Amino acid sequence: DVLQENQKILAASFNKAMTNIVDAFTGVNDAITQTSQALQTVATALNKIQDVVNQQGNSLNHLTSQLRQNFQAISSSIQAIYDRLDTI
Amino acid sequence: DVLQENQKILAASFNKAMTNIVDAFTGVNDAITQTSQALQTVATALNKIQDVVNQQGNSLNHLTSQLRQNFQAISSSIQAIYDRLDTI
Amino acid sequence: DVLQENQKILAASFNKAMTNIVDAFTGVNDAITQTSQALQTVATALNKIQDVVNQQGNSLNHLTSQLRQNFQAISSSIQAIYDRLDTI
Amino acid sequence: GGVPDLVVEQYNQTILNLTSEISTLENKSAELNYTVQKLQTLIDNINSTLVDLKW
Amino acid sequence: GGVPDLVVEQYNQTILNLTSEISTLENKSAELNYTVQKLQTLIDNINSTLVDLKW
Amino acid sequence: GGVPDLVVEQYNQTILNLTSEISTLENKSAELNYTVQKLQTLIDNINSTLVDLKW
Repeated sequence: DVLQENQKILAASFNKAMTNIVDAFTGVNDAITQTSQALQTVATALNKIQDVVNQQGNSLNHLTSQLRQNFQAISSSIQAIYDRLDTI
Repeated sequence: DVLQENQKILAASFNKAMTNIVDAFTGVNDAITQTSQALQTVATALNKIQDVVNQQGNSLNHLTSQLRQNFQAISSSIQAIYDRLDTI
Repeated sequence: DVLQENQKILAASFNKAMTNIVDAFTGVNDAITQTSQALQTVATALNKIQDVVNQQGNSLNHLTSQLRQNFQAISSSIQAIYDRLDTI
Repeated sequence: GGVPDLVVEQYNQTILNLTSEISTLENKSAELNYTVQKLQTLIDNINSTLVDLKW
Repeated sequence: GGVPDLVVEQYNQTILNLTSEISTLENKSAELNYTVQKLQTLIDNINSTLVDLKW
Repeated sequence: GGVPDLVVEQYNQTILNLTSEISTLENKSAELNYTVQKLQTLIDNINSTLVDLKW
């Protein structure tokens, strides 16, 4: 009987296919989980980078201000020195 | 009739399987879309980081140059002061 | 015969479904490969960022130390100048 | 000699702003996690379709 | 007293170079988007295979 | 005149530490690559199930 034999073949193929499709979707789902974790990891890294880079920007900004004030003080002090030397 | 009954079972299983496979591939496709968007987002972030970090590197480079010149000026000025003090 | 005809329909549908499922998993697998490569790329980028950002932090740290020492030297030198001016 | 010419140029700070990118990546991670949960049920559904036929 | 010893060391700037990584991520994002388009058609094809049998 | 008041404040260096994140991304990349290898075999298995029936 070709109908019974064909049905046997089709049932075996369907079950093998579904077993492998289940396994393949399970592997894909593991990949999606790994990707989700990786994206959280990248977000955390970006937050750390933003933090430290802007702290260093702040530090440069403040150092430039301190330096401008220190050099202005030096200029005034040396000006007074040269004025007194000119009086002497 | 076992052939008709088995065919009914196999057809119901095939249709349920395909419906769920369609839904699962649709969910996977949504995940791939989200990942594509995330990768563009990371590329944009890296471009911003590269920009700001190299600007801060440039700033440090230029500040070191300005400082070297300012301290050379101070050294020369103080040298002249000490020379005049030695003449006095 | 409805059994033979239904079997023909079911076999054609099964084969079309499996062909497209194979193609779809192949496309998903390409996407997973691309994502794996992208995650390696992000790891490399983070390593570069960590390197350069901490070098710039080191540079700022060391520049602040050099500056403190240079300004202390200037303070002492100018102190001696004003002491000699007061003696004169 | 004379007073030294001391110049320190004005610093113009560019801010690194990654807030939108960080939020986007957090949202994408959450979307993928939800999808994982939905896909587990779909996988179970497919697994339930295996046939146990007799002839 | 004397002239102060003032030293500022030479600065050696390391450049952060992410151009290759940025391009790579842009390309990967484009590849995934194209795959999404192809997969939609494949999903429709699978959906078309549902059988409507009568006995 | 007088001695200038020169002050340079203590610098407190925050270290950017991405070592855990880098390792995590390397591990995730390796996991996905292994999954790709396993999925290729599963795809071949599904492809082997096509039927060649005669009536």
